[PDB]
Amino acid sequence: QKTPQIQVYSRHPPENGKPNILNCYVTQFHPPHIEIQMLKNGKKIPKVEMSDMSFSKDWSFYILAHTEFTPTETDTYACRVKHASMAEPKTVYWDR
Amino acid sequence: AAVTQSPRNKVAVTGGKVTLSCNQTNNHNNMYWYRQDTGHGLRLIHYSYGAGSTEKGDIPDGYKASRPSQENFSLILELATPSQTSVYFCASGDEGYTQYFGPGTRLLVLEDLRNVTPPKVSLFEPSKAEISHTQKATLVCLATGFYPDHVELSWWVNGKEVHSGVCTDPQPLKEQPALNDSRYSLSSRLRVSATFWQNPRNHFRCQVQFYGLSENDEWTQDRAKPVTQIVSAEAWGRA
Amino acid sequence: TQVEQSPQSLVVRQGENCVLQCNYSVTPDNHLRWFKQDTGKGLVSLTVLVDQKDKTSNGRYSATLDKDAKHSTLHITATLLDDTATYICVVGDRGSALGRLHFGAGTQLIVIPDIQNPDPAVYQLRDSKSSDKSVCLFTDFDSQTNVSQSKDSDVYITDKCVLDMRSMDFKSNSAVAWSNKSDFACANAFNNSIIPEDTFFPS
Amino acid sequence: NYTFRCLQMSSFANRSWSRTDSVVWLGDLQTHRWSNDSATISFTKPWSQGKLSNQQWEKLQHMFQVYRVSFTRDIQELVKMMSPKEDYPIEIQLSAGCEMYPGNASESFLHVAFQGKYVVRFWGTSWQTVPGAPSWLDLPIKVLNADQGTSATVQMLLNDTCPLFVRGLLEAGKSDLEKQEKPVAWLSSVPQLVCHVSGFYPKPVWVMWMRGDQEQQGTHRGDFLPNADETWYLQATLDVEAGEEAGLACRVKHSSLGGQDIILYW
Ligand SMILES: CCCCCCCCCCCCCCCCCCCCCCCCCC(=O)N[C@@H](CC[C@H]1O[C@H](CO)[C@H](O)[C@H](O)[C@H]1O)[C@H](O)[C@H](O)CCCCCCCCCCCCCC
Ligand SMILES: *[C@@H]1O[C@H](CO[C@@H]2O[C@@H](C)[C@@H](O)[C@@H](O)[C@@H]2O)[C@@H](O[C@@H]2O[C@H](CO)[C@@H](O)[C@H](O)[C@H]2NC(C)=O)[C@H](O)[C@H]1NC(C)=O
Ligand SMILES: *[C@@H]1O[C@H](CO)[C@@H](O)[C@H](O)[C@H]1NC(C)=O
Ligand SMILES: *[C@@H]1O[C@H](CO)[C@@H](O)[C@H](O)[C@H]1NC(C)=O
Repeated sequence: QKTPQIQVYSRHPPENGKPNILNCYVTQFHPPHIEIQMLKNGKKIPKVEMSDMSFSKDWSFYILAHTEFTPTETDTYACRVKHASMAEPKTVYWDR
Repeated sequence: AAVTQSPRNKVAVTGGKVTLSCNQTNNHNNMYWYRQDTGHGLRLIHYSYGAGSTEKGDIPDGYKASRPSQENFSLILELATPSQTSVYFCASGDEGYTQYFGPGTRLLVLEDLRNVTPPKVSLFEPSKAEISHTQKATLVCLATGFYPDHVELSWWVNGKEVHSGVCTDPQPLKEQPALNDSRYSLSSRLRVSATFWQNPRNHFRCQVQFYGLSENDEWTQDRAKPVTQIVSAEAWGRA
Repeated sequence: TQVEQSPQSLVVRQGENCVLQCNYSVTPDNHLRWFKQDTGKGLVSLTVLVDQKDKTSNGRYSATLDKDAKHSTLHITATLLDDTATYICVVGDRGSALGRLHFGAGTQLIVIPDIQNPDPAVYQLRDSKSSDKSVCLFTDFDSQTNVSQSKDSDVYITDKCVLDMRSMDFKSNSAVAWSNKSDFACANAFNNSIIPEDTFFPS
Repeated sequence: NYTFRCLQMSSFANRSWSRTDSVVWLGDLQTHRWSNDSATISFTKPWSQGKLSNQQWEKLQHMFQVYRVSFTRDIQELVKMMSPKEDYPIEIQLSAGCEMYPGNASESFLHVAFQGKYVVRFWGTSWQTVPGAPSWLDLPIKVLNADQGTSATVQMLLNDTCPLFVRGLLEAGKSDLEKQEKPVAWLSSVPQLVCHVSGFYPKPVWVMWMRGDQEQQGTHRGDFLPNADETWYLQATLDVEAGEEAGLACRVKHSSLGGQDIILYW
């Protein structure tokens, strides 16, 4: 087993009240079975797209999750992940 | 690259334990148990990849397997049923695609064994009229009154089996066709040169190998227990 | 099922050639093997075909495989009585132990032997241990003679069969008839058979 | 220089349940996707067929179509063969393709991983285990090498089909492969200043913190992170004592701009 790394970042410079894409990039995990959620204020976002799963030279898996989001002053976003390697789901928050 | 199977023929009752066995000294890792029924090709039941491994095949139901050694692969029927009447084939192989097959084992499972009877064998000496018309002598053999139709007829001349000039009825005939439990009769011919038969030092022998009950089978009936056995008839050549 | 043979069964006169077919849907199809099986006997391998379009031979048996058509034919040339057998088709999943074999239900062949020199006769043979008990052997008829069962339920007649005195190149058909009656006779034995006018009924 | 990768993942939970998914990379661009759910390989690029005729591809896909079924059954049986040596869950990966060099030359590879460790490769005309692999795999290898037909087919794939296919791809794919997409940059700070760079293609890029014409040596470059639109993202961090943020900028060089460095002042 190997623990997932999670990285949250926007496609464009974040600007309040303006449509953007939020990316969540999960890497370094083994085995490849994984439950990835994208969150807005701890609520599961519906329209979330997933790249095909792939792996690096070292054989560890990686997948990219993105969703459309409009960033506001009061809304918090996150990427929440379940994987065998982990007792509790790891949540990483978006931060500018 | 040989594969041995035992027994070659078995008569069993419903609900009784039957163990078919297969043996190979090839040092093959892999072995396979098949059955053959008319109008179906061979069907895999169980198989093995080595001592201690057994694997379900395509129709495993009703069958247990055992690989106690590299050499032996056994098919066990815990509670035999009539639908398990078949010819069973064993095979072995190394890493390659070729499977080397054994000679096959015929099994018959009956509701009851009450009717089992060994045959009575008679040898019929060639006609003097034939001798003098053809210069050939045909001996005839008759196994009669046996049940079920699991017999192997063989001809022996001076303690050695003859195949040349032999012909045995493809199937035995029912002597009482109107019967669900009827007994069978089976005939065979052995034709030799007149000079061969006229030799007083040639011993001729028709031999029927009957398959019936084992010594481990129960027998309530009064009459002599109809065990697997040989019945044979014999005659010497004569001028 | 995944492997089909044709014809289901066929009858030929010795000397004639025959064509047997295998058509399969197996995938993948590594190799195809044709077996010969004598009645109540074992699987003798005749040939194995391996390549996309393959041809093999073995004495009087030649065979071809086409893996696009997923089809094989087995030609027997100049048939001999011994070829009477079931012919079985098998296809292999893999070129290794990992594969499963896929069996056809066979094609049953009967080869009628050519009886060179007919000499149809009916003989009486006696029980070695018994003066009194006997059989009637109808012998040396050609392969155009039907041996039918008798009208009496207590008379027994076996169907024909051919023996081969190999060392002499000699073959003969015969049938046995007996009955559990004392007053039963051989000239009466094959009444319900249409037998040759030649038939030797001795004395 | 371009690397063509076919990446396979197969997961076997227990003796009955399994799935197999592949993706195909030419450099850092996905060319094909084949999900377990799908009967056919999907093109993720207009030019994924490369220079093959429809008939050629139909034949090539069917060969894989047959392989996936076989692979699945083979592993399943190889487990029965070793058992009780190895147990489910099982994780297989394959990495196959070739590294393309100028002219005609290339090297094809086919590496196999088991439970996240590299254990087997096809090399020459047979399968072989690699150093550090467990001995028990010798029986799997003895069996796989038994299979002449597979060998001939795999040698053709690696020696002939791969190189030809990709040389074809590089022609058809020239446009996307040589694409130039501009980076956009932005700045922020946490309790260390951060320079976000996003959208550039290709991957080669340069990002430094500067005061005038001097580099700041502490600049910690992150990893390259992908966007969904097949461009890149990277960030630079530099530790600063509070108050010293004056006169600082983030300079970014990239092939797309053509010497028009991005110059963002704080
Ligand atoms: C590969 C680079 C060029 C590709 C160019 C094409 C570009 C588009 C590709 C997009 C599709 C993406 C798919 C990516 C998948 C990765 C591809 C890797 C190459 C696969 C090579 C297969 C070649 C075909 C052969 C075939 O089908 N053979 C299978 C059946 C072969 C059967 O049929 C054939 C005729 O069709 C032959 O007659 C054979 O003789 C017969 O056996 C057989 O099942 C193979 O034996 C499976 C190979 C699996 C690899 C084994 C690795 C070892 C793992 C051991 C782990 C042990 C664990 C045990 C506990
Ligand atoms: C295919 O090529 C190999 C040699 O190429 C290597 O192995 C490939 C699978 C691939 O990984 C390449 O990039 C490698 O460079 C040939 O294998 C040689 O065959 C000869 C004769 O059969 C033998 O004496 C050598 O030992 C083999 N070489 C090695 C390194 O193992 C193979 O014959 C080629 N097959 C075809 C059909 O072209
Ligand atoms: C097998 O694995 C799958 C996936 O983990 C699971 O859902 C299924 O119920 C398992 N069943 C058995 C019988 O092992
Ligand atoms: C993957 O595909 C095969 C055949 O396409 C199927 O039998 C199997 O159930 C699939 N696995 C899953 C998890 O859907």
